[PDB]
Amino acid sequence: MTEYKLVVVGAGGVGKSALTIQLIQNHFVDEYDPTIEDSYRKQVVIDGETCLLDILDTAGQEEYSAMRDQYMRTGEGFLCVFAINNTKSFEDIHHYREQIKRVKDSEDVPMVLVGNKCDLPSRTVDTKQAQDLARSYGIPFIETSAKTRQGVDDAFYTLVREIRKHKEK
Ligand SMILES: Nc1nc2c(ncn2[C@@H]2O[C@H](COP(=O)(O)OP(=O)(O)O)[C@@H](O)[C@H]2O)c(=O)[nH]1
Ligand SMILES: CN(C)CCCN1c2ccccc2Sc2ccccc21
Repeated sequence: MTEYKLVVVGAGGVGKSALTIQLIQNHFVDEYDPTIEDSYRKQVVIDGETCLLDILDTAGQEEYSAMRDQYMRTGEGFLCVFAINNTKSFEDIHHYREQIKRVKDSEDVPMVLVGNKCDLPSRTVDTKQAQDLARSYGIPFIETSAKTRQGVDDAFYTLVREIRKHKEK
């Protein structure tokens, strides 16, 4: 069994802690503290390969920038989640990609763009806008919802393959 370290990044409220729990507990949580950081391990067999997923739900700001950059260097796959009804989070995805790339000092980093809250209206971020950004980074983009669980599993599954491609490259 191969172990995969994945970190979900985004703004406070995009639903990172919801997506992570949806894969672990298999149930949506309407109320959960965003500041509480917790990493979960899940044994899944994708593509015939049994892999243990180590997903960490970060809060945002760390006490020490040292450990902050550290948790960004140990991660092999990073899930970029934003809210389609919150352009503020989508625009922050720009600095998120930039930062992590500088932390690991690389050009090619296994990442996936995820647009959560697709079930909710007031869609400020259009699909094309996100796809355009993803296209620039050279990574896949998937619209999801932690409520109805649409594309949530697929997003994680895709990230795993993204990591693999970088490993066999
Ligand atoms: N309606 C809706 N709310 C969501 C969704 N995902 C997360 N939320 C809500 O976003 C708020 C914060 O969730 P939280 O677990 O803190 O996620 P995070 O802090 O963004 O990582 C809570 O009200 C969650 O129920 C979603 O997909 N749909
Ligand atoms: C403590 N270990 C059993 C889990 C560590 C998980 N971890 C994390 C997970 C995936 C990529 C990077 C990181 S760095 C980090 C930071 C805080 C807590 C746990 C971790």
